[PDB]
Amino acid sequence: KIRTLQGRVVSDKMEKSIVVAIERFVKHPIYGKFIKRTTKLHVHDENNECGIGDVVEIRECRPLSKTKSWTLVRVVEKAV
Amino acid sequence: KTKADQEKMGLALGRLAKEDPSFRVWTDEESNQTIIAGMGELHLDIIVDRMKREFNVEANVGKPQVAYR
Amino acid sequence: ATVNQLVRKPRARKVAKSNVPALEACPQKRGVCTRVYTTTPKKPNSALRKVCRVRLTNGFEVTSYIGGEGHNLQEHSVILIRGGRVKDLPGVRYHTVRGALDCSGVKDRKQARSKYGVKRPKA
Amino acid sequence: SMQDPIADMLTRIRNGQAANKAAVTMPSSKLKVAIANVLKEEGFIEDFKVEGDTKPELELTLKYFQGKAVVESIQRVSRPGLRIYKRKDELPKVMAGLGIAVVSTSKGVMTDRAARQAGLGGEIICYVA
Amino acid sequence: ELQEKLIAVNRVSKTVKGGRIFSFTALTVVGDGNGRVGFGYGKAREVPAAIQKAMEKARRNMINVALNNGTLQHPVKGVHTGSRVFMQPASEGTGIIAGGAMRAVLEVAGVHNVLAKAYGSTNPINVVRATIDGLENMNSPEMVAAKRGKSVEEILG
Amino acid sequence: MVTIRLARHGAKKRPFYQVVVADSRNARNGRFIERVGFFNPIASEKEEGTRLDLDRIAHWVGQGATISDRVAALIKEVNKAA
Amino acid sequence: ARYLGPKLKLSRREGTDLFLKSGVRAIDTKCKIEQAPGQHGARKPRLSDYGVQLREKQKVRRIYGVLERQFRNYYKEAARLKGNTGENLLALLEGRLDNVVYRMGFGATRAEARQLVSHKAIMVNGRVVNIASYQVSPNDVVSIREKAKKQSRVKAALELAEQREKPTWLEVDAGKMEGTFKRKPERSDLSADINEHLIVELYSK
RNA sequence: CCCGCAGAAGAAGCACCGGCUAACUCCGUGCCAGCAGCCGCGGUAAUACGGAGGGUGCAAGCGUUAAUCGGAAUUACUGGGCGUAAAGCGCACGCAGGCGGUUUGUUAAGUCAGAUGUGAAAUCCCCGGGCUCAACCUGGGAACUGCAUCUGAUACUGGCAA
RNA sequence: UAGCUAGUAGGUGGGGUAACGGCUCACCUAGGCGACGAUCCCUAGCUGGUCUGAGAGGAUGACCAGCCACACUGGAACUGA
Repeated sequence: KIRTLQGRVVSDKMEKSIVVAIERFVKHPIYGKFIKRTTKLHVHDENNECGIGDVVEIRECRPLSKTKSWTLVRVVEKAV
Repeated sequence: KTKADQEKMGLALGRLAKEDPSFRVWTDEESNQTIIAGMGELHLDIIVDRMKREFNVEANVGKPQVAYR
Repeated sequence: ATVNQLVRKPRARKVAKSNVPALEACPQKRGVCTRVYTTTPKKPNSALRKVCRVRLTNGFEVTSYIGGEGHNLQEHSVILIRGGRVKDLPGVRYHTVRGALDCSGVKDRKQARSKYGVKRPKA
Repeated sequence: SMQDPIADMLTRIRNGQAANKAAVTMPSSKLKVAIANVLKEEGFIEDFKVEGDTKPELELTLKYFQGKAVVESIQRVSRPGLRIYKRKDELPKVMAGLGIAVVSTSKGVMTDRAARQAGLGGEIICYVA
Repeated sequence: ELQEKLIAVNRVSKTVKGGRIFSFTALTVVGDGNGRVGFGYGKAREVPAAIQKAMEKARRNMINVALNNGTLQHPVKGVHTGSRVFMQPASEGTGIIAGGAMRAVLEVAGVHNVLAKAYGSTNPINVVRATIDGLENMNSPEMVAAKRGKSVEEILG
Repeated sequence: MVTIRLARHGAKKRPFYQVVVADSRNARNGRFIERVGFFNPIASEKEEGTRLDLDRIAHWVGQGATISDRVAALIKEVNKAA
Repeated sequence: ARYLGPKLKLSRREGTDLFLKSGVRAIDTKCKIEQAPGQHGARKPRLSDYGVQLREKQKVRRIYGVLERQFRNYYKEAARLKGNTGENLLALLEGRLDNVVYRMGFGATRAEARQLVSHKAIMVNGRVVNIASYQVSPNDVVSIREKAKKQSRVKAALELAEQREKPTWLEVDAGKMEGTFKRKPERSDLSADINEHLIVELYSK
């Protein structure tokens, strides 16, 4: 297939853009305990679709903005 | 003027030791100072001035030392 | 312990300080050597040890010990300084290396002359 | 309040061997009866009963060979604060190939040697030494 | 042939109403070299009499440890009152890599292999206790087969 | 202009070379694309003095490489029939 | 940097003879042996464990005059290879040229032997070699230069060494000095008074 | 690199020697002169001070200082402690966060197995080759324990649903 | 060293760009980063690796090689692949 992430929608107080958060359960280098290492990405999407709290397939693309360089594929798990 | 220039005093006059045949250097057997030969007053008037404006050692000329047994 | 506390605040490396701040990892240092005098060591053993109060190259005025015996030191002498605790003397952390500059060699000492800088006798 | 139920299990056996109890009991679960199954084939218990319908009570019939108990010392490595996973080639040999090691691969839980002979590794759970 | 070996001898005191009287403690370790080792610790007022009294106590206190073929049988711990010796059975380590009071007890024990390291306090009395009780509990492959598994080869590997 | 040249290794008076494919602008012993074979000029009497990777040198020809002087001469010294 | 001193004084510091001054007087007797290394060597010390490791390290050193910097290299080399480091240390040390010169009997003492080797009079395997620390590789041969042959040092070495035990893993021509060296030096084929675990214990730290 | 000429001829020091640590006596000196990495020696019989003699270590170097890791499990991930030795906040409630009883189903994130690409060369390590040896140059291999992608396994941990 | 930022966070359109983009302006939206340590101060070129260590780590980044930055200090552009 192609490189695509899972993420979670965080900051949608703006237009045609979203800051997603993707969780990384990495292993600590020296202490061996798994830490919930967060990662936040300015991700471009199409016209204002979703809200907060929904897992969102997102793939790498052109640098559409200064920071936004990823594209939202689809919205999964709509909730309250 | 100080003892911090004494290493340059032996060096810059040692730099002048290579140049002139009739110009010797001695070190005081009685008072731990440098004795300088020459030709006359004017010959050693300019050599102090040769050492100052080239090698920064403001040399001060005085009468050496007597033995006095 | 309690590993996630070591995640939140890791192991502090216990860095030590070197006992000789003559200069920041340096073997020998050149000094001007003001005020040569004699002091008295502490209680378990008594004498009159010889001490110079030297201002180093990078400022940093400190003291140093004068090894051997019979030094021709004075009010101003460009000398060289190597570190070393002189334990019986409180607050003296350096040794003047004899064999260097204006602090000359020891008057004849045939044994252990690599320290005190005495040359080998001629033969 | 009872974070790790597996650490309770091995300590119940550990104190059971120290206090010389004939049989040590505890509540059952899925993983509980699986770890006791590995010790059953290895011969650290005699057998077990898993009696119960709502609060299933796993009882473990202990084992002795002399005045010294069978289980010399039994540890715990995959505790819930420092979860540890190892690969196939990096499986441990407890007491240098003498004792066993409970390790959970994806095809069930088994010993360290049975897992290494299977070619895959997983979560090293405890050290039965 | 039974390899008596003195370890450490040091003086002590009592301080009675007169002066203080000194005595001499003796630490020796004996072992024939085939898995039967034992230590002794006796004190008197004279050093040849001291190690003599410790030799009788070391001879009557031998311990069978069974030492599989020049090396130890598995890694052991031996902690005893501050002493914290660890031993890793180096397969043909070719030399007894251990310091004072670990080599000496293992030289006459019967091993030529295994390296050792004494953590914690290295007081000669408590560390010799620490190596011996560690060798007291080192189980044999025939021992664990008699109390577990029962198939000697598969329990070996 | 990727070339196939020589890079000098070894000590003083006892040289050694490994013929390497590199970008011609770069230094002699520096950044190279790929080592393909080696050459010894003081190759004392053992048969191994050169083991040239002939097929990639033939492959780099199609990619537009410029085979240097002695590198071409070593191919003429170690022929294409042996 | 060789040894260059009074010779048997090391043997009286080691008690026994390490065959360092064999020569014509093949009896040691004029040595005042084993209890006089100095003005106060007429007594005995308690001789600590560090000392008995060092004195044993000194004996294996002094038979072949190997300096410590050169000696430590062998320990780095022996532990590098396979087998036992106790066995490898002496095995690579037996391959020294003057060691095979002595074992073949071309030299009666190692100082007499190395004087032949350092003055390049030995054509081992087809090439004259003047460096005594040359490893005499297994399954080889060693010849002597004919144009410097038999100047009364070789014949006396031929006489005395044929009275001394006749070594094993090699063959001496004995007519015109054509030494052949065949196999690996075994631990059982040794002087055997030396120990080995005294050395490799000292070199761990 | 080789071949011949003359001749042992032209070439050995530096540190230490109370315990640690291999190696001792005599004389001078008297808490002085000084030694010293640590503990500590010297108050008139000093193996520790300086000078000889003797002896040990290392070697064209040998010590001194500086420097880093080791030893130091005296920052303890592997691998430490907290009643009296340094250290339980005076006690309590509680958000973030850490961890989390039991059962089934589901996902495969973590996890594990296999494959692929790459992990530049050198360096380091092993079996070899060439300078007389060696340092050194050098052949192939191993290694670079990683990382990313792809296809699977579903115990355990996590997410979701009951 | 607790808040920080104001072309600053994103849209639209013109222009710019070898090519992408606040890159650069116009107008709009009122957002973006932050306890997994933002902003600020001090120190430092990074890496393959070197040294030590049983290993894990600790210290370090000279010589050789890859990369980056600077060329008396500071700023700008030309030419040209």
